[PDB]
Amino acid sequence: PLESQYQVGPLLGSGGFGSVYSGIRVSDNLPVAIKHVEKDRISDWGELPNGTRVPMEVVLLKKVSSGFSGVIRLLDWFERPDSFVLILERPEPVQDLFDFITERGALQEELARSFFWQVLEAVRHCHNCGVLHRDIKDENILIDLNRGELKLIDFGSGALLKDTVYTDFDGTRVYSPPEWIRYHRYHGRSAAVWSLGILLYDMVCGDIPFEHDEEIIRGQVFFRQRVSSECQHLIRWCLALRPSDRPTFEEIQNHPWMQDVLLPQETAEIHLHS
Ligand SMILES: N[C@H]1CC[C@H](Nc2cncc(-c3cccc(/C=C/C(=O)O)c3)n2)CC1
Repeated sequence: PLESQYQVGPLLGSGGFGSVYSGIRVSDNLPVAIKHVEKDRISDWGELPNGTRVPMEVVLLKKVSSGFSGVIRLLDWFERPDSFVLILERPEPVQDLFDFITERGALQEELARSFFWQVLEAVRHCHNCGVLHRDIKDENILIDLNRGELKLIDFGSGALLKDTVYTDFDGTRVYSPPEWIRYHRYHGRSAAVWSLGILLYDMVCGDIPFEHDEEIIRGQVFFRQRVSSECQHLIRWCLALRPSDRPTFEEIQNHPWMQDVLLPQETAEIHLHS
């Protein structure tokens, strides 16, 4: 019934993907996020295992649903005449990573390492469940501030993971790889790695490396902030122009810059004041 189940709070954020509100489950006072998505704006429609038409985003969220805290959990969903309403997990207190970096600037490498590791674990969880996120970026990462735990959100641009070529894309252009800009052709995992390179640069420098198509295509990385040689190496590897020159996930997590990660709780205690 929705109205009798949730008390709607203030708008957390909005866009083409939808409008996300703070909410509370009236049942047990659980903090939730209530995301509204217009039907007219859904491009990718999905198949439920029982044969009901839902947005692909619902398909993908159910597929990644788990006790694993690295990916946002879908709690319920509703269909309305003109929209879908998604009830999502909400950590409290929380801060979106984009806002975190906007406030604090370039992150210390120990913190970036902890954050980047957790994103890698979350993205590996998605792929292992057959889900390609397609919009990995700071804005789509929430920080559980008490626990030091990160959560991937916004599966509205995602697709089922396949090993064949993707010829469609509606994620964030400044995180999209050169093969998409030039050819309108990418493969899931190597494009994901590219976006991860953009993200890591963003963490350690406080902003993204490329603004224009010409820059993405050239792939020349300039460091505006002091960044260790190992981190620079990892970033430049992720941002290899040829998709096949990019590291696998295993290679990223075995990289020397990635050793001795802090646990999330240690991360909270040292860097999040907790
Ligand atoms: N692309 C979106 C735009 C709204 C942004 N705003 C915020 C800010 N603070 C918290 C949240 C939030 C809290 C709980 C769940 C979610 C999930 C959103 C989603 O899956 O789309 C999002 N969302 C998040 C990224």
